[PDB]
Amino acid sequence: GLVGIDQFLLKTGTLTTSETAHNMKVMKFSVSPVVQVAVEVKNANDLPKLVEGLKRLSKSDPCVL
Amino acid sequence: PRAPRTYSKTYSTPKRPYESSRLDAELKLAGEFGLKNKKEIYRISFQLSKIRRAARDLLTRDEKDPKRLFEGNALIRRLVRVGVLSEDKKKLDYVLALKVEDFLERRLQTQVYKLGLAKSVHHARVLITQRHIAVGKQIVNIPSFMVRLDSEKHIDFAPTSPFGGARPGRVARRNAARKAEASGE
Amino acid sequence: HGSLARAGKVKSQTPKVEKTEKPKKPKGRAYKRLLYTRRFVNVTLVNGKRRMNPGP
Amino acid sequence: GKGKPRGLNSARKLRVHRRNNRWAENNYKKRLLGTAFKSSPFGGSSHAKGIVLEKLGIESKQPNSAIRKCVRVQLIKNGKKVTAFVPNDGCLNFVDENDEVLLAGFGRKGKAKGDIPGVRFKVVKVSGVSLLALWKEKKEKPRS
Amino acid sequence: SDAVTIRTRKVISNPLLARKQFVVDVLHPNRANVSKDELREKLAEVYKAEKDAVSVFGFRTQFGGGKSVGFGLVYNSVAEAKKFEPTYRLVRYGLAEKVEKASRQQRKQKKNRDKKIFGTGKRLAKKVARRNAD
RNA sequence: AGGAUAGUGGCCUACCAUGGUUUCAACGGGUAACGGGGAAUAAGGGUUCGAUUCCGGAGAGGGAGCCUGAGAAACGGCUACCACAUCCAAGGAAGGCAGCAGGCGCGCAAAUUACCCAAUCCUAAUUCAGGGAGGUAGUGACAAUAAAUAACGAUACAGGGCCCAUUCGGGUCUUGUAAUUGGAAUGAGUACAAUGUAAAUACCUUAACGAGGAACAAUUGGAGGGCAAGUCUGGUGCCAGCAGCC
Ligand SMILES: [Mg+2]
Ligand SMILES: [Mg+2]
Ligand SMILES: [Mg+2]
Ligand SMILES: [Mg+2]
Ligand SMILES: [Mg+2]
Ligand SMILES: [Mg+2]
Ligand SMILES: [Mg+2]
Ligand SMILES: [Mg+2]
Ligand SMILES: [Mg+2]
Ligand SMILES: [Mg+2]
Ligand SMILES: [Mg+2]
Ligand SMILES: [Mg+2]
Ligand SMILES: [Mg+2]
Ligand SMILES: [Mg+2]
Ligand SMILES: [Mg+2]
Ligand SMILES: [Mg+2]
Ligand SMILES: [Mg+2]
Ligand SMILES: [Mg+2]
Ligand SMILES: [Mg+2]
Ligand SMILES: [Mg+2]
Ligand SMILES: [Mg+2]
Ligand SMILES: [Mg+2]
Ligand SMILES: [Mg+2]
Ligand SMILES: [Mg+2]
Ligand SMILES: [Mg+2]
Ligand SMILES: [Mg+2]
Repeated sequence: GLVGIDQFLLKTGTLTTSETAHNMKVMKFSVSPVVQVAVEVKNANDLPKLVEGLKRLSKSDPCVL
Repeated sequence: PRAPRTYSKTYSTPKRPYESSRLDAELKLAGEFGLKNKKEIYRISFQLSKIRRAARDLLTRDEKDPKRLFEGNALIRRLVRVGVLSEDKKKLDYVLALKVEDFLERRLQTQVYKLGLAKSVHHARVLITQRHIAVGKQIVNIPSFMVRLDSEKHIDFAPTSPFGGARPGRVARRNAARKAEASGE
Repeated sequence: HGSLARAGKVKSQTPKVEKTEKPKKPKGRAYKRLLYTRRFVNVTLVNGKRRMNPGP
Repeated sequence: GKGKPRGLNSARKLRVHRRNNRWAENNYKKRLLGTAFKSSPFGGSSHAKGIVLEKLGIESKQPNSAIRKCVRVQLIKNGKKVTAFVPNDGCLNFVDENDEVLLAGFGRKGKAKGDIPGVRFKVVKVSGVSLLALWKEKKEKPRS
Repeated sequence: SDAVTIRTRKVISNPLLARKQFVVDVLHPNRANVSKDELREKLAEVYKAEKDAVSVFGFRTQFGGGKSVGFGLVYNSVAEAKKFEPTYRLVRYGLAEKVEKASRQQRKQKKNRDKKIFGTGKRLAKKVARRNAD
């Protein structure tokens, strides 16, 4: 594991030190973000903590959109 | 924690920003002495003001105030020691008269032009800058330097570098390398 | 109502025009040499009074 | 005799009357009462982040006619909801819904720039990046 | 060695440290600064105590070349140097060999781990031996 | 009067007396208040600040208590309650970063989980050991100092001082415009080595490599007024937008 990297990563990535190393293959998996739901906060003041949270949740898992 | 470093501002910016009178009078002083910023001017007028500040504050003390005589000498001792105060004007409050120009005259940058040696004040600046021209054992490359007049005849091109013997320079060096390559061998 | 609809309107409409490669303008001391010269001796732009822009 | 006392022993009444009369000075009164704490959508700070609730259009004051293109923001620290002008041509299109913005004051210590009624803030950064740097196509809104 | 002219100002005799202390002032035109082991013997002959017993340090070369300024010492003997001298610079001179150690952070950890054992620590070395796994 | 303290004292207790403060502002309320040396702005007078390198003081999640000791009502000590909260085999155990890094949270708003006692000083049984005190380096456009981004010829031209003048100028000093070319200087980089330093890094010294302009290429704001600087061109047509104020 690496620390201090997370804030630059959405879900995945390749780390290189070459001036011109390429990316890495995109991990074809089987399941898909197909079953959706709708969310908002019970209390309106909490929306900022919700929009931040949704970015944080999207890092949690490799699939959730 | 260990003690604070003290530091100070060397310059002070004008109050009215767009009086052409000051804008032009500044630019004349630039081309004349080969300056770039108004900071170069501002630094000097701030010095000059930080100096009249002491000067008017001593004439208010009556003659024979031991502080008046003591730093009155100390001042002028430092001011014809550089040539920004002329030798006769050593008298007390000729100091209040100086404009900035007397300082830009005593700048190192100007002397290297007013002592032959440069052909143009803009040529003087870069001559100082590029590790040429020195005083004694000491090599100096700060255009604003305040030559002490003990030295305006103790400053020739430096012991190192061309224009001063003692090694040939490095642009002619590569230029004359191929002088023996397109000459057959 | 009275939507945004038209936000970029003029900027999106103003026809693009390009900049042009130019003689590089000097920087530093050398530039105030130019202001000195271009205002005091061989300033080939004066016009009777002291004016800093021509509409020829 | 010029209204005020002059005696060498009237320091009290002199000092206490400036204290009384400093209160008719708006800049003093706003400070001592701390209305930048009690009032004042920002905490008394210079800036404030906020979540964009919705784009919004405001007709200018007369003699002028135009639509000024504000957003409505909920301040993160506050809950308080405010409107902010978005500078320069187009440039409302850079603001989506519920992306964070940094707002500044309007260079007016409250009040409001000429045209716009009741707007005392301006967007400065959106989605973390400088607004001007988006206007000039010099920086990019962060990736999805 | 281009006109090395290795001067030596402000000298005085120091029996309390069994050595004589002084500042060095080397000129060297066209000669871009002068080394230390080099400098150590060019005066190790001057007051020829052993070469292995003369010490110098400081040395900011001056501006525009052609000069440098250090500080030096000459000891009465080699053995009076090794003894009184800074243990760290005896090894640049070579008269001492460097002491490998463990990293400061890493030895600090061991200190705090041994604060957890009270006795010799070899009492518990055997209680663990019997049990685990019965 | 005693009691208690290291000791004065309503410090506390018994007895007694009815005193003590206040418009020269007591008491109470507020402070986005630790005091101070000091900082910013200063014709003079003033105004605004001071958490923060020194000094004094207070605190060690909130309170109280207490052991040890010359010294603590100590928190990198213990005891209890309160708030938060970790581990577990559910019987039980342990906790205190407003110390150094590092993280969450908070926000407009603030750096490395790095090296070392070499210096500064401190401590101990002690020249030796320990020291996130402190020093080093990392990060850092907070502030502050200095100050490269060109210099100088020639070609031609617009010309501009000019000795002769029936002379178009028969000599010219000077100035710059146009890719018209030319050889000199150089550090920014990079880099021998040495120097630097506890060991390195950068600096200073410096071998070799490092300038033609298409690069070694400076931006930021603006050109109606205030206010230095366009009655240029194109676009839009009270729309877009600008605009501190007009
Ligand atoms: Mg050189
Ligand atoms: Mg009133
Ligand atoms: Mg009131
Ligand atoms: Mg009234
Ligand atoms: Mg933002
Ligand atoms: Mg008593
Ligand atoms: Mg407080
Ligand atoms: Mg205060
Ligand atoms: Mg202030
Ligand atoms: Mg304070
Ligand atoms: Mg505070
Ligand atoms: Mg601090
Ligand atoms: Mg303190
Ligand atoms: Mg305490
Ligand atoms: Mg805490
Ligand atoms: Mg305690
Ligand atoms: Mg403590
Ligand atoms: Mg602690
Ligand atoms: Mg900051
Ligand atoms: Mg932060
Ligand atoms: Mg030490
Ligand atoms: Mg030690
Ligand atoms: Mg540091
Ligand atoms: Mg700076
Ligand atoms: Mg504009
Ligand atoms: Mg104007």
